[PDB]
Amino acid sequence: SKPQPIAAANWKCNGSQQSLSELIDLFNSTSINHDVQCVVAPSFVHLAMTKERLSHPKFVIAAQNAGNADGLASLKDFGVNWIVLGHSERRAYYGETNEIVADKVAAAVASGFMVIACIGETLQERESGRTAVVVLTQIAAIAKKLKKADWAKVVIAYEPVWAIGTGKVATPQQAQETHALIRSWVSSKIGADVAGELRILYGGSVNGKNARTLYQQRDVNGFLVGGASLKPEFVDIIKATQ
Amino acid sequence: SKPQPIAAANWKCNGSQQSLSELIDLFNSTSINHDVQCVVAPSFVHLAMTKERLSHPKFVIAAQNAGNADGLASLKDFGVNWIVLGHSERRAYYGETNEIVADKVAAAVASGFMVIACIGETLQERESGRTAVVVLTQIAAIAKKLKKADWAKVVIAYEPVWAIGTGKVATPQQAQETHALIRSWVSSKIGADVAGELRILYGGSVNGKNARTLYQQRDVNGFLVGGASLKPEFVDIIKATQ
Repeated sequence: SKPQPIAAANWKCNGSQQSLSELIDLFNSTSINHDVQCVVAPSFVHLAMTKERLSHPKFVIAAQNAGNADGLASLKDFGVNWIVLGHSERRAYYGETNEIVADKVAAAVASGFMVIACIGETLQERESGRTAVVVLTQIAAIAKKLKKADWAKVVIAYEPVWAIGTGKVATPQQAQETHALIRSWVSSKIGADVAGELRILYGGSVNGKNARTLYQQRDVNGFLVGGASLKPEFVDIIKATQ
Repeated sequence: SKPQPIAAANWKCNGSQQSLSELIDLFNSTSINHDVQCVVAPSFVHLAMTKERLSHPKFVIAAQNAGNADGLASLKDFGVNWIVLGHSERRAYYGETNEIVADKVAAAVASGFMVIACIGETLQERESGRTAVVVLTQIAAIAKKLKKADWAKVVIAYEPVWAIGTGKVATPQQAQETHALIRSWVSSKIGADVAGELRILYGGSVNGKNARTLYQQRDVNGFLVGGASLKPEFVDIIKATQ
């Protein structure tokens, strides 16, 4: 039995609102049957436009990387209930510590948010066989700052850095493994009820072609999609969560 | 008479040790005629590697988005003396306020760093005529937190968001128009001495072919290069700063 899957979109383009607007209408006209929570995280400056225009009942809006208490509070007052934290990338590029993202997860949860925490290893780490370590260490740090009930507001996205906008995607087995690994750790550290209920999304070069197969994996509960979420094929990715 | 130009390189590719290593060898062996300060901002994860292989006397290492008192101290002990603050992108994508980037610039400068502060408007702001008000508001906010002597540690990069990784470079006159506003503002509010010494760099889809004509503009002092800094043409960009 799987928990509700999630199909999350990461928006970034910097040359219109024309395309976003048309995608939003495409999403607003799409028919979705199965139980799935879709999420669209546009740029901060497109948040207002997106909120008003996006009307599909199975889509919600998420903010990204609100590095501040006042940032969290104003987003929540504005009607935003989701936030995505791009830790894998920020750890690799700027040296953001696991403790700092753990603190931000705890802060976001306490502020009323549903938090999608992006954890993952570098190419060099995956190279030397450290996916296991690196990934569980980030999850361990997060657990240290979360109460058991906090996990109902948390979603884990396994987004390995080497998969992010490179065209390289983890295989349905190579993702199931690190996912199964996360769930078992959570099970034995926090509880079986929390571990089973926990959505563990896969992110990194996902597209309409691979979505179907990755989702068939027992411990994959949806996707975090960047480049492919700016295209009509996202509709396919959603459909693939059944 | 233009102050010393800067050619700044921002690295972010993942599967890169060999590729980066090749570039460094390439840079190390390059002969650079004129007076130019070259800067390389690798991802945190390749800091030590770059610091061990780069040796050209006209090159320094920079950290990107160092956001922590504890993290500057680390950087400072590791021998890194330059930092680049990607504010234009964080403002657009995450809502980062002008006040927060001003606090960071002041923090970095108080700690002995040279700071490249990246300011710029969004596509929407550019299409609606708001570039001037938006850019000038960003520089004024940063100024408020600086003493006159601190400007020696400051470098401004005009980095319009709609030009970052989109291929849409600003025209020579577009960049000169905004650089001129910036410099006019500083000369009037701070001093003509400070304004004439200030390096105002342009960033956004800079490459080997468009660099030359950009640097010919009176108030352009150099470049911030993303995707073209990973390629051999970065050499061309450097040569164009004369």
